[PDB]
Amino acid sequence: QVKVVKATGANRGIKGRPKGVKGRYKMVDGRMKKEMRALKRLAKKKR
Amino acid sequence: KAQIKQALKKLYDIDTVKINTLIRPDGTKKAFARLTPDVDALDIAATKLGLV
Amino acid sequence: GKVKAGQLWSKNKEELTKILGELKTELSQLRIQKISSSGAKLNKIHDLRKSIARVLTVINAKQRAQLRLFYKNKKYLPLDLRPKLTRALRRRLSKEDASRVLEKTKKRLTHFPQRKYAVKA
Amino acid sequence: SEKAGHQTSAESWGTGRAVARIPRVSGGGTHRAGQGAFGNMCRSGRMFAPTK
Amino acid sequence: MKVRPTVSSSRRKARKAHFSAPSSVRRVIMSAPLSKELREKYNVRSIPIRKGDEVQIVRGAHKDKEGKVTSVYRLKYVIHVERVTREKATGQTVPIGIHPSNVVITKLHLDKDRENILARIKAGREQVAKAKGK
Amino acid sequence: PSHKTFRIKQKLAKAQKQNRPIPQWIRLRTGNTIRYNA
Amino acid sequence: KTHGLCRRCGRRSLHNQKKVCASCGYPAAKTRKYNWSEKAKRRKVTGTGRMRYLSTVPRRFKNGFRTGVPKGAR
Amino acid sequence: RYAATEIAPTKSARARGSYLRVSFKNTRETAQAINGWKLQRALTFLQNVIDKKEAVPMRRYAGSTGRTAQGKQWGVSRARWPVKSAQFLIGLLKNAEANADAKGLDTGNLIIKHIQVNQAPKQ
RNA sequence: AAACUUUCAACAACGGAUCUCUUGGUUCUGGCAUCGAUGAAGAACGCAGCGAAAUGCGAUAAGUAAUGUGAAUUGCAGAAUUCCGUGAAUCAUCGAAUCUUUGAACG
RNA sequence: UGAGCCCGGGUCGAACGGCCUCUAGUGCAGAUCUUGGUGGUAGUAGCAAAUACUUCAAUGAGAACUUGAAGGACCGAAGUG
RNA sequence: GAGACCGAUAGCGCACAAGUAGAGUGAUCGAAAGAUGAAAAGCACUUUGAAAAGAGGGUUAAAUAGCACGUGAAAUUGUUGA
Ligand SMILES: [Zn+2]
Repeated sequence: QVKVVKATGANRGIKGRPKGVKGRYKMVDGRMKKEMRALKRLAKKKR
Repeated sequence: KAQIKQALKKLYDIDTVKINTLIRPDGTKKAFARLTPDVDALDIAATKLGLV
Repeated sequence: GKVKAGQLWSKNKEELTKILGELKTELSQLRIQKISSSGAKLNKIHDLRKSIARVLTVINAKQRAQLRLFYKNKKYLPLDLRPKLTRALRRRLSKEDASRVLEKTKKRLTHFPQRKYAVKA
Repeated sequence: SEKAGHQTSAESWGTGRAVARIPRVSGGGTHRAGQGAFGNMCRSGRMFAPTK
Repeated sequence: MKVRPTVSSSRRKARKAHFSAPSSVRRVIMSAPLSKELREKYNVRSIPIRKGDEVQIVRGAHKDKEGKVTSVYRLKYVIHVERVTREKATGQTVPIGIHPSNVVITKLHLDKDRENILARIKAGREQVAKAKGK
Repeated sequence: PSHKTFRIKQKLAKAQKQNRPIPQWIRLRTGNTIRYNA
Repeated sequence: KTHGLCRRCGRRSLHNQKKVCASCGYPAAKTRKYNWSEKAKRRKVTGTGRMRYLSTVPRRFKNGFRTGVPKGAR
Repeated sequence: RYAATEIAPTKSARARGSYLRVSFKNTRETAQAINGWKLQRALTFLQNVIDKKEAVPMRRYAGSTGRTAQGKQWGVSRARWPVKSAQFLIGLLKNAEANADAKGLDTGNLIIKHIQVNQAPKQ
């Protein structure tokens, strides 16, 4: 559904839309992986 | 054109048969004043206009 | 080339217009001649330009002085000759209108004014 | 000044871009555009605990 | 110290007013002391400097050079005195600027206007000398 | 285009006047900090 | 182009369809200003211009808005 | 103020140049090829670089640079022909040769005791 | 052995930190009340001997009158000022004027 | 012990320090920190299509891409007018 | 008129021809940029070079103050020495 675009290469430091023409996009980082792991652990330890 | 014709006659005693005008790109007007055949432009320019 | 304002105040209207005509005629002939040999003639241009301004400011000032004498005892003056002040101060009530009091107030101040007194210690 | 450091229009670019989550000046024709603002760590920003 | 509230002892306000002064105020600032002979003659200590004055330089590298003032350059707060000059590279003689506080006036250019200036200063000195005395 | 008004013509006259560089004698004035036209 | 030269504020912000200036509102008698933008207010407040008349009022207040001519003047 | 201050200017001849629009890396290797050389041999070498007869050995700034047989004189394999750097170094050498002529030194015994290429502000 | 890579020193580069300065800002306090149809605030175009901008001014246009001071302005050129004078000045004060096109804008 | 303190040598040119108290916008390696500057990568990747250029002379410090003349190509009136 | 304030990345965005330059159709957004010297005395003259510039010579107390101008750190670079 959504297209995951990396913040690497020609996509580092872009304020807006990258060159991937899609209706919905999500940009991801290394620093998200720390946060997503923390959010997953908090969900696993509270469910 | 009428004001240039009167000013040349009243001040410098210069008769004109035709006056042409353009506005230069600087925003200033340039007037071409052709004289009557009786007078000479070289005589008037040397006498009054101070031009060789 | 420079006229003196002290000389111009003594002269009358016909002499002032003749001098103004002379300066304009002198400037116009020398403006067609300033196209070449721009030297001390340029100082003559600047002096003549200031001289015309001096004759114009004394022609206008004497005319305004005569009009003020004409309108000395007239109810309405031209708007140029009226004092300027501010817009608020021209719509402010006059000194005689602001100081006007009712005659019942004037009678009370006539017979019972504020007195001068002292209290011992 | 109570308005010192707050006279700018800045928004965070986002959380997915490989840049720090600090508000940045919008625009695009200036040196100031894209620069961090509204922080005690930032040049031309707002210092911590403004003096009252 | 200062007493009156209209006076200011601010350093920046004093420096702003000095370097942004009009030429009329700059004339009073560029004043020079009178010589001992002239001081006992007019009972006047100092006067604003003048184009025709004759001065002697008592401070700087051109000490004891005596000459006539030639220019009062009020823009750079300097006076030009005759023959106190330096040479450029091209062998052209250019004048050296001396502050009026470093010179002493040894002769005055006297007109009717200066004579009122000496008179008005002299009147106040003997006014207080009589006030201090009797 | 080829068709203009005089007021538009005078505005374009002023536009090139700002693009003119500064004169050399301004740089030689005492207390001058101007270097070039901007 | 959707905007032309306004005649009151001099900006190229006069709509060619609505004929209303987006910066000042020229056909309106009042000049457009809003309190949610202090930046826009300081860009057009008094002091941003030349002050032909308002710079001469304080000197005339100091001497009491006096008329006439000093005595003995030529 | 030159870098080599141990050499007195009275017995020496010097010439410098600033903000020269030549590649810094090519000029560094060209100045290293002629360091400590005689004046007339260096001028002949630099002209041969222009005419592609002798080559300048590239030692530090020689990444992915081609090989040639003219580097065998220098004991290397990567050697190039910096024509633009050779033109600038000729004019500076002719300038210092003129400075020695004016001062009265002998041009036949002049060696390049010091030569340095420094980085200029970037355009 | 040289070259290359690395370490230290010296000098020279790149760069603009530190130090010192400040006609600026920030905050507090005190005296006073003063925009405009007699055309405001703002916008434009012109004006200097040699000026683009900032500044000043408005075809009397880097300004006129009047008053005061009392001999300059200055980057250059040129006059000045007879200097024992209605009197220099990019001077100050300021009670008289001039005041282009618009803009509440008003054939 | 240590955070640090003090002196010698060079540079530089206008203000600075010890001691006891008072006061604070007071001590940094990190924050994908802010601003500014600088590297390796690296003299590396690369500097396209529109077929095509050549000879003599002139100018100039310097001429493949500046000019004149002469050869060879092209737009082909729905033009590269 | 003042300050137990800040001292050019600080203090107002603006110590400077700053709401300027620039960006956007527009509402609007909006910088960077201070310091030679006491005095320009800001290199006469000679020489090389097409020129830019360089070397002599000169100004200054100081050219280790050349309007790429006070002091001139580190990153990074060059030459020489080990
Ligand atoms: Zn408008």
